[PDB]
Amino acid sequence: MKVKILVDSTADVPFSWMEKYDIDSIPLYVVWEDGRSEPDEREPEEIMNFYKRIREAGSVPKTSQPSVEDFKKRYLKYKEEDYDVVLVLTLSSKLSGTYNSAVLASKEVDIPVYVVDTLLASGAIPLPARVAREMLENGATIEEVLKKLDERMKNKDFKAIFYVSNFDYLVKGGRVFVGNLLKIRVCLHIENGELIPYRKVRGDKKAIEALIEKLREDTPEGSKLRVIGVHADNEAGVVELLNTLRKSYEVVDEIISPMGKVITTHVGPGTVGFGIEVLERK
Ligand SMILES: CCCCCCCCCCCCCCCC(=O)O
Repeated sequence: MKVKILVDSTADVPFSWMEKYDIDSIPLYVVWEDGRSEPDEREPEEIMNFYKRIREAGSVPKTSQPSVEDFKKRYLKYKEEDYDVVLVLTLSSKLSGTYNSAVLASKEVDIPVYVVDTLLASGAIPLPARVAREMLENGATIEEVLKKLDERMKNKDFKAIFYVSNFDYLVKGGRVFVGNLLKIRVCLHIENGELIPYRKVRGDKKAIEALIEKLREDTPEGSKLRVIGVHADNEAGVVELLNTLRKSYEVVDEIISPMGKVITTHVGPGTVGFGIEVLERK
Protein backbone atom coordinates (compact mmCIF):
# COMPACT_ATOMS: atom_id res chain seq x y z
CA MET A 1 0.00 0.00 0.00
CA LYS A 2 1.46 3.30 -1.23
CA VAL A 3 0.17 6.57 0.20
CA LYS A 4 0.56 10.15 -1.09
CA ILE A 5 0.33 12.91 1.47
CA LEU A 6 -0.96 16.28 0.30
CA VAL A 7 -0.99 19.51 2.34
CA ASP A 8 -2.11 22.90 1.09
CA SER A 9 0.27 25.85 0.63
CA THR A 10 -0.83 27.34 3.98
CA ALA A 11 0.99 24.43 5.68
CA ASP A 12 4.31 26.21 4.94
CA VAL A 13 5.91 22.76 4.66
CA PRO A 14 9.74 22.72 5.00
CA PHE A 15 11.24 22.42 1.52
CA SER A 16 13.25 19.27 2.26
CA TRP A 17 10.35 17.33 3.73
CA MET A 18 8.55 17.27 0.42
CA GLU A 19 10.84 14.65 -1.08
CA LYS A 20 11.93 13.16 2.25
CA TYR A 21 8.37 12.31 3.50
CA ASP A 22 6.73 12.29 0.01
CA ILE A 23 4.50 15.26 0.83
CA ASP A 24 3.14 17.49 -1.95
CA SER A 25 1.83 21.03 -1.59
CA ILE A 26 -1.31 22.29 -3.40
CA PRO A 27 -1.29 26.08 -4.00
CA LEU A 28 -3.88 28.47 -2.74
CA TYR A 29 -4.15 31.82 -4.54
CA VAL A 30 -3.21 35.40 -3.86
CA VAL A 31 -5.31 38.05 -5.66
CA TRP A 32 -4.14 41.69 -5.72
CA GLU A 33 -6.42 44.73 -5.92
CA ASP A 34 -5.78 45.10 -9.71
CA GLY A 35 -7.07 41.55 -10.42
CA ARG A 36 -3.64 39.95 -10.79
CA SER A 37 -3.45 36.48 -9.34
CA GLU A 38 -0.51 34.27 -8.28
CA PRO A 39 -0.30 30.78 -6.90
CA ASP A 40 1.39 29.96 -3.53
CA GLU A 41 4.03 27.54 -4.92
CA ARG A 42 6.42 25.90 -2.41
CA GLU A 43 9.56 26.98 -4.14
CA PRO A 44 12.19 29.02 -2.22
CA GLU A 45 12.78 31.57 -5.04
CA GLU A 46 9.06 32.33 -5.53
CA ILE A 47 8.50 32.75 -1.86
CA MET A 48 11.44 35.17 -1.67
CA ASN A 49 10.23 37.24 -4.65
CA PHE A 50 6.83 37.53 -3.03
CA TYR A 51 8.41 38.75 0.19
CA LYS A 52 10.09 41.49 -1.75
CA ARG A 53 6.90 42.49 -3.62
CA ILE A 54 4.64 42.49 -0.52
CA ARG A 55 7.08 44.60 1.57
CA GLU A 56 7.05 47.07 -1.38
CA ALA A 57 3.42 46.95 -2.54
CA GLY A 58 0.91 49.75 -2.43
CA SER A 59 -1.76 47.28 -1.23
CA VAL A 60 -2.34 43.99 0.57
CA PRO A 61 -3.89 41.27 -1.54
CA LYS A 62 -6.66 38.82 -0.73
CA THR A 63 -6.49 35.01 -0.79
CA SER A 64 -8.75 32.24 -2.07
CA GLN A 65 -8.82 28.47 -1.61
CA PRO A 66 -8.10 25.98 -4.40
CA SER A 67 -11.07 24.91 -6.51
CA VAL A 68 -12.57 21.46 -6.37
CA GLU A 69 -10.99 20.96 -9.84
CA ASP A 70 -7.44 21.80 -8.60
CA PHE A 71 -7.89 19.02 -6.05
CA LYS A 72 -9.37 16.55 -8.63
CA LYS A 73 -6.41 17.05 -10.96
CA ARG A 74 -3.85 16.32 -8.22
CA TYR A 75 -5.82 13.24 -7.01
CA LEU A 76 -5.91 11.84 -10.54
CA LYS A 77 -2.21 12.55 -11.06
CA TYR A 78 -1.48 10.49 -7.94
CA LYS A 79 -3.69 7.73 -9.31
CA GLU A 80 -1.90 7.54 -12.65
CA GLU A 81 1.37 7.46 -10.67
CA ASP A 82 0.10 4.22 -8.97
CA TYR A 83 -0.63 5.51 -5.47
CA ASP A 84 -3.34 3.43 -3.73
CA VAL A 85 -4.48 6.13 -1.27
CA VAL A 86 -4.25 9.94 -0.91
CA LEU A 87 -4.17 11.43 2.57
CA VAL A 88 -5.00 15.18 2.64
CA LEU A 89 -4.32 17.46 5.62
CA THR A 90 -5.82 20.91 5.25
CA LEU A 91 -5.79 24.03 7.30
CA SER A 92 -8.72 24.56 9.69
CA SER A 93 -12.16 24.38 8.15
CA LYS A 94 -12.90 27.42 10.31
CA LEU A 95 -10.33 29.57 8.48
CA SER A 96 -10.84 28.44 4.88
CA GLY A 97 -12.99 26.48 2.40
CA THR A 98 -9.91 24.46 1.44
CA TYR A 99 -11.21 21.51 3.44
CA ASN A 100 -14.54 21.81 1.67
CA SER A 101 -12.94 21.79 -1.80
CA ALA A 102 -10.74 18.82 -0.96
CA VAL A 103 -13.69 16.80 0.32
CA LEU A 104 -15.87 17.63 -2.64
CA ALA A 105 -13.01 16.67 -4.97
CA SER A 106 -12.73 13.27 -3.19
CA LYS A 107 -16.25 12.36 -4.33
CA GLU A 108 -15.37 12.86 -8.01
CA VAL A 109 -12.51 10.29 -8.24
CA ASP A 110 -11.89 6.53 -7.96
CA ILE A 111 -8.89 6.66 -5.68
CA PRO A 112 -9.66 6.61 -1.95
CA VAL A 113 -8.92 10.07 -0.53
CA TYR A 114 -9.03 10.71 3.18
CA VAL A 115 -9.29 14.35 4.14
CA VAL A 116 -8.25 15.50 7.60
CA ASP A 117 -9.38 18.86 8.99
CA THR A 118 -6.28 19.64 11.07
CA LEU A 119 -7.85 22.68 12.80
CA LEU A 120 -4.44 24.29 12.36
CA ALA A 121 -2.46 26.32 9.90
CA SER A 122 1.11 27.07 8.76
CA GLY A 123 4.08 25.23 10.36
CA ALA A 124 1.89 23.21 12.70
CA ILE A 125 0.27 21.26 9.81
CA PRO A 126 3.36 19.38 8.62
CA LEU A 127 3.91 17.99 12.13
CA PRO A 128 0.94 15.58 11.81
CA ALA A 129 2.03 14.85 8.20
CA ARG A 130 5.48 13.72 9.25
CA VAL A 131 3.92 11.58 11.95
CA ALA A 132 1.51 10.03 9.48
CA ARG A 133 4.45 9.16 7.26
CA GLU A 134 6.52 7.63 10.02
CA MET A 135 3.71 5.40 11.16
CA LEU A 136 2.94 4.36 7.53
CA GLU A 137 6.66 3.58 7.12
CA ASN A 138 6.20 1.28 10.15
CA GLY A 139 3.41 -0.67 8.51
CA ALA A 140 0.29 1.03 9.97
CA THR A 141 -3.08 1.15 8.27
CA ILE A 142 -4.77 4.32 7.18
CA GLU A 143 -7.42 3.57 9.76
CA GLU A 144 -4.68 3.34 12.41
CA VAL A 145 -3.14 6.63 11.24
CA LEU A 146 -6.45 8.54 11.29
CA LYS A 147 -7.36 7.23 14.76
CA LYS A 148 -3.93 8.26 16.17
CA LEU A 149 -3.93 11.77 14.60
CA ASP A 150 -7.36 12.31 16.11
CA GLU A 151 -6.23 11.22 19.58
CA ARG A 152 -3.15 13.42 19.46
CA MET A 153 -4.98 16.45 18.06
CA LYS A 154 -7.59 16.02 20.76
CA ASN A 155 -4.79 15.96 23.35
CA LYS A 156 -3.54 19.22 21.75
CA ASP A 157 -0.16 17.66 20.89
CA PHE A 158 0.05 19.93 17.81
CA LYS A 159 0.09 23.69 18.54
CA ALA A 160 0.44 26.88 16.50
CA ILE A 161 1.71 29.93 18.43
CA PHE A 162 3.02 33.18 16.83
CA TYR A 163 3.36 36.97 17.00
CA VAL A 164 2.84 39.71 14.48
CA SER A 165 4.01 43.32 14.66
CA ASN A 166 1.17 44.91 12.69
CA PHE A 167 -2.30 43.56 13.49
CA ASP A 168 -3.92 45.28 10.52
CA TYR A 169 -2.95 42.44 8.20
CA LEU A 170 -4.90 39.85 10.19
CA VAL A 171 -7.80 42.25 10.54
CA LYS A 172 -7.85 42.86 6.77
CA GLY A 173 -7.61 39.14 6.14
CA GLY A 174 -10.85 38.51 8.09
CA ARG A 175 -9.89 35.58 10.31
CA VAL A 176 -9.68 37.20 13.75
CA PHE A 177 -9.29 44.59 20.37
CA VAL A 178 -5.80 45.67 19.31
CA GLY A 179 -5.00 49.22 18.04
CA ASN A 180 -1.61 50.88 17.40
CA LEU A 181 1.41 51.44 19.72
CA LEU A 182 5.20 51.72 19.01
CA LYS A 183 7.00 48.39 19.15
CA ILE A 184 3.81 46.44 19.90
CA ARG A 185 3.69 42.70 19.17
CA VAL A 186 0.44 40.81 19.27
CA CYS A 187 0.56 37.16 20.31
CA LEU A 188 -1.85 34.63 18.93
CA HIS A 189 -2.50 30.91 18.99
CA ILE A 190 -4.95 28.54 17.43
CA GLU A 191 -7.57 26.91 19.63
CA ASN A 192 -10.37 24.76 18.21
CA GLY A 193 -9.52 25.83 14.65
CA GLU A 194 -9.77 29.54 15.41
CA LEU A 195 -7.27 32.44 15.72
CA ILE A 196 -7.08 33.84 19.20
CA PRO A 197 -5.01 36.91 20.18
CA TYR A 198 -4.11 36.41 23.82
CA ARG A 199 -1.44 39.04 24.66
CA LYS A 200 -0.10 42.42 23.59
CA VAL A 201 3.44 43.13 24.64
CA ARG A 202 6.27 45.40 23.49
CA GLY A 203 9.35 44.23 21.57
CA ASP A 204 10.65 40.82 20.49
CA LYS A 205 12.09 39.66 23.75
CA LYS A 206 8.74 39.96 25.60
CA ALA A 207 6.91 38.55 22.57
CA ILE A 208 9.19 35.49 22.56
CA GLU A 209 8.57 35.01 26.31
CA ALA A 210 4.81 35.33 25.78
CA LEU A 211 4.78 32.54 23.14
CA ILE A 212 6.67 30.17 25.35
CA GLU A 213 4.53 31.04 28.40
CA LYS A 214 1.41 30.17 26.37
CA LEU A 215 2.88 26.78 25.44
CA ARG A 216 3.74 26.29 29.10
CA GLU A 217 0.08 26.56 30.10
CA ASP A 218 -0.45 22.88 29.21
CA THR A 219 3.06 21.45 28.60
CA PRO A 220 5.45 21.55 31.60
CA GLU A 221 9.01 22.82 31.20
CA GLY A 222 11.40 20.01 30.18
CA SER A 223 8.85 18.21 27.96
CA LYS A 224 10.04 16.49 24.76
CA LEU A 225 9.14 18.50 21.68
CA ARG A 226 9.60 18.59 17.91
CA VAL A 227 9.33 22.03 16.27
CA ILE A 228 9.03 23.93 13.01
CA GLY A 229 10.06 27.56 13.44
CA VAL A 230 8.14 29.76 11.00
CA HIS A 231 8.71 33.25 9.79
CA ALA A 232 7.54 35.72 7.18
CA ASP A 233 10.93 36.97 6.04
CA ASN A 234 12.31 37.24 9.57
CA GLU A 235 14.99 34.64 10.08
CA ALA A 236 16.79 36.35 12.91
CA GLY A 237 13.39 36.53 14.69
CA VAL A 238 12.57 32.85 14.49
CA VAL A 239 16.14 31.93 15.41
CA GLU A 240 15.89 33.82 18.74
CA LEU A 241 12.54 32.17 19.47
CA LEU A 242 13.98 28.67 18.95
CA ASN A 243 17.06 29.42 21.02
CA THR A 244 14.84 30.60 23.84
CA LEU A 245 12.65 27.53 23.45
CA ARG A 246 15.69 25.30 24.20
CA LYS A 247 16.38 26.93 27.56
CA SER A 248 13.29 25.21 28.84
CA TYR A 249 12.35 22.29 26.58
CA GLU A 250 14.04 19.12 25.28
CA VAL A 251 13.81 19.85 21.54
CA VAL A 252 14.57 16.53 19.82
CA ASP A 253 14.20 17.97 16.28
CA GLU A 254 13.83 21.36 14.72
CA ILE A 255 13.73 22.95 11.33
CA ILE A 256 12.94 26.45 10.04
CA SER A 257 10.31 27.06 7.33
CA PRO A 258 9.51 30.37 5.67
CA MET A 259 5.79 31.22 5.61
CA GLY A 260 4.26 31.07 2.12
CA LYS A 261 2.38 33.75 0.17
CA VAL A 262 -1.05 33.11 1.69
CA ILE A 263 0.03 32.94 5.31
CA THR A 264 2.24 36.02 4.84
CA THR A 265 -0.59 37.92 3.21
CA HIS A 266 -2.64 37.43 6.36
CA VAL A 267 0.04 37.82 9.06
CA GLY A 268 2.26 40.46 7.53
CA PRO A 269 6.03 40.49 7.05
CA GLY A 270 8.12 40.31 10.22
CA THR A 271 5.94 37.57 11.74
CA VAL A 272 7.57 34.83 13.89
CA GLY A 273 6.07 31.67 15.34
CA PHE A 274 6.33 27.99 15.88
CA GLY A 275 4.41 24.82 15.21
CA ILE A 276 5.01 22.52 18.16
CA GLU A 277 4.61 18.72 18.55
CA VAL A 278 4.62 17.41 22.10
CA LEU A 279 6.12 13.89 22.18
CA GLU A 280 6.15 13.51 25.96
CA ARG A 281 5.00 15.86 28.72
CA LYS A 282 7.22 15.78 31.80
C1 LIG B 1 2.76 27.65 13.27
C2 LIG B 1 2.60 29.07 13.82
C3 LIG B 1 2.14 30.06 12.76
C4 LIG B 1 0.63 30.06 12.58
C5 LIG B 1 0.15 31.19 11.65
C6 LIG B 1 -1.33 31.06 11.29
C7 LIG B 1 -1.79 32.28 10.51
C8 LIG B 1 -3.16 32.03 9.89
C9 LIG B 1 -3.72 33.28 9.24
C10 LIG B 1 -5.05 32.99 8.55
C11 LIG B 1 -4.85 32.24 7.25
C12 LIG B 1 -6.06 32.29 6.35
C13 LIG B 1 -5.86 31.47 5.08
C14 LIG B 1 -7.12 31.58 4.23
C15 LIG B 1 -6.93 30.84 2.92
C16 LIG B 1 -8.11 31.05 1.99
O1 LIG B 1 -8.22 32.12 1.32
O2 LIG B 1 -8.95 30.11 1.89
